[PDB]
Amino acid sequence: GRPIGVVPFQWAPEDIGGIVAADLRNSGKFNPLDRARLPQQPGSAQEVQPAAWSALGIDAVVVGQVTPNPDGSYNVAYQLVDTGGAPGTVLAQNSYKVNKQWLRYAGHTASDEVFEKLTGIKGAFRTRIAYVVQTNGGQFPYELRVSDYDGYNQFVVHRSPQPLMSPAWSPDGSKLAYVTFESGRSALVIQTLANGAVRQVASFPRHNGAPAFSPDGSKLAFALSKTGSLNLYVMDLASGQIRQVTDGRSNNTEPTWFPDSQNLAFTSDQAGRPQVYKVNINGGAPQRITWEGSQNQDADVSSDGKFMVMVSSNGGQQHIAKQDLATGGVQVLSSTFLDETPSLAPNGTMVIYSSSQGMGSVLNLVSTDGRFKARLPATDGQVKFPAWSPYL
Amino acid sequence: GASDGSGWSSENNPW
Ligand SMILES: [Ca+2]
Ligand SMILES: [Ca+2]
Repeated sequence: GRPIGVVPFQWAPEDIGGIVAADLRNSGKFNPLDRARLPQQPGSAQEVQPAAWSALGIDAVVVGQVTPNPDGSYNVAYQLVDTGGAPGTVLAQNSYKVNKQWLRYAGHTASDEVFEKLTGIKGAFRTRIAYVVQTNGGQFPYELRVSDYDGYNQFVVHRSPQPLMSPAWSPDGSKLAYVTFESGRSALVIQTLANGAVRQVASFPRHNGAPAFSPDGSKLAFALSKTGSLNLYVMDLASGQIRQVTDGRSNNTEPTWFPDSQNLAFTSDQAGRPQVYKVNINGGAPQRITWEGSQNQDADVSSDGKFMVMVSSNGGQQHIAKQDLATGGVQVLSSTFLDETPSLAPNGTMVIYSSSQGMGSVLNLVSTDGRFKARLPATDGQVKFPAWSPYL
Repeated sequence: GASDGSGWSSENNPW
């Protein structure tokens, strides 16, 4: 990755430089210099001595300050300093006031702005993930939770006595669709995060599952098995009208949207072993799009439509892999066991998924260039179905 | 218990 210097911020209620460093490394785009190896610890743009950094192959340095305010809040400021072609030039800088609970958010804001200034890619460090935890609690063992993308600041959205599956975020980040077995069978519901209001979407006979909101906010795709097998359906969210997208006796599920809100990728057993297909929601037959491997399933298409990640079987093993949608090129990304249910960061730089790490008590992160892999912090249960929020 | 009955998807007996 791109070498970069991230210096401890001048003060401590939280280690802001540590957060920036972790964020930049998580993206796979950067290789922040290990803290022990730093040549100096400048607290301001003026204290930067650019030669010590260029000597290490580093052409950008992040410095910052954290100052406490009389009202009990904190000022967090950062400055991005060029240590390459224009040594000492401030490329980017910002300063803001936050109370203690938002110090992590302050760090992620610095990460986002530094990231974007250097890569030209919008940052996703202030985003969230939704997931389901099966705890050992007896009365309500299933919880739909939300946390920051790195596992911090987790909160409970819904608790249930019965299994929950496959949460999906609305594009404005304000709602979560999910599958619940609370009534004694499957139902698809949409829950408004702010007030806890639950809208009933579908509870047809047999299975109701695998929801996905269109990027434009107008439609919800999902699968129903009422006809005798899983088929894809789309609901117009304004009216509640439902249209059948696929028909026939194969199983078609796990829909994910293309950026145009008109096409879906999805998994079908039409060819035998699961493969990924594309279909226009308005008409026409599905087209198979995965030809490499022996099995490919549970796709997520990137927000720019350039590629998709999915669970792919190659050389006998299943891992998270990425398929370029223009070239057809495929790259295996993860190396862990029992890799499943991948979900892309809204900038396409990172994938969150589930594996055997910690016997399923943790979620995993892998950068989409395959350069960096990490476990999220452990939860107090079995964690499944991660869903990466849109930009917030 | 809870399953989509596909025999293969992420919602096939996940729990
Ligand atoms: Ca999926
Ligand atoms: Ca997507």
